[PDB]
Amino acid sequence: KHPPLPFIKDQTLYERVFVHNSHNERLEFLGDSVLNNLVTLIIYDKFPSASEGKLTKMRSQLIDNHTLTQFSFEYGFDKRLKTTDEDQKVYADIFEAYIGALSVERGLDLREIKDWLEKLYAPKLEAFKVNFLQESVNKEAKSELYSIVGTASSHPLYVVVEEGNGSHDFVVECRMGNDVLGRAKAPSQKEAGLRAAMDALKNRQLL
Amino acid sequence: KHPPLPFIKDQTLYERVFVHNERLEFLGDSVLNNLVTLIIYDKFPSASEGKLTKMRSQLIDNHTLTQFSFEYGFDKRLKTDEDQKVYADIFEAYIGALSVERGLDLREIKDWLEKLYAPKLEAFKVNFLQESVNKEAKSELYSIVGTASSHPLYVVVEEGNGSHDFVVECRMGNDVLGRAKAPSQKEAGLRAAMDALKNRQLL
Repeated sequence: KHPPLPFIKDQTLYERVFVHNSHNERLEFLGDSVLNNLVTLIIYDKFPSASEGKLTKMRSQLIDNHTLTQFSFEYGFDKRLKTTDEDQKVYADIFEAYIGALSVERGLDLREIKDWLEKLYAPKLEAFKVNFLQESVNKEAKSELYSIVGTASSHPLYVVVEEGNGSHDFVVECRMGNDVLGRAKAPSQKEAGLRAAMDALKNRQLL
Repeated sequence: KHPPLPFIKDQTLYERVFVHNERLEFLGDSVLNNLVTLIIYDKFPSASEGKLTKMRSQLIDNHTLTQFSFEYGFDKRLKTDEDQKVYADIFEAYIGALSVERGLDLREIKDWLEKLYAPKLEAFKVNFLQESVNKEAKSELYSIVGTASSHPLYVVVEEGNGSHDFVVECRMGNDVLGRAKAPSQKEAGLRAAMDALKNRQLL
């Protein structure tokens, strides 16, 4: 994996992590914690415009077994792991223990680790900056929304409420007669107009 | 950017994936499983059946499923909150809805899916799926067993100026700790230390 793997010098420690009050379980516990705090800092800093809800989803996606297993094979943990076979949520639990080792081997410092993770996650975060920080696209929503609730009698209008490209404020309201089915903000009036329809379709009711 | 979310015209079929969904995730799962197979088959024409099984397995697991479900705001079309098997399964029901509404002609979701997977498929074709790279190995191996007074030596045991390729052993004492072959003498030497490091028995 393109960032260099931070090293465990102490043999007795490395072996706590790859031998297989009883055995190492405190490193799984410390690693988990360090890994979830570190990842929290990194995303919070990189995505200032994301809600707490999106941050919570981003974090669960990068601390979970799929991605931690992916890291573990790109560092060949299946090979370091002195075992016997392959679900099997294990490799993520090794990886948590491992981070738990780097952390103790440094006196519980963690800046040296935050930096490695800040690189280890770069491709995953640029993936999210493109497709997840943002909302969606849907150049179609106004007619899609019209085909649920629109005739010639009463069809939905999209009335701008705050206007002007001055320092940025374009917000439009999608109203069907008297009720504001959805409101959204975008740098332009049509982008906001479509997004106002997109928010409305998130709530399909009339059967 | 990722492609937008195809539309579901039929209200009640929309509700059969979001307000409740059985039998659409059945159809959704096999559909999705196969279109991803076709896709990766075209884009990795040398990948053996073992790599293809792994590639399909990652592209279809709940993790990436659930994040397609999160990037299209499935959390918000859904009316218990929170991996997540469940969001993965609403996503399968969705692909199934898409299919029914178009009479099980799947060619036009393959195109969507190809757009939708275009990022991750480049990542796999980069040169690795689950592979290591060269390292900083000579020095970290040195840190375990090495003094200036006695330390390991990376001796060339065959040479490869274009014709064949280098193999170098990592010798210390009487014992060779690790050997490797790689296009370079550096790359072989580093990998030969990585091999010795994957086995820190003692010595």
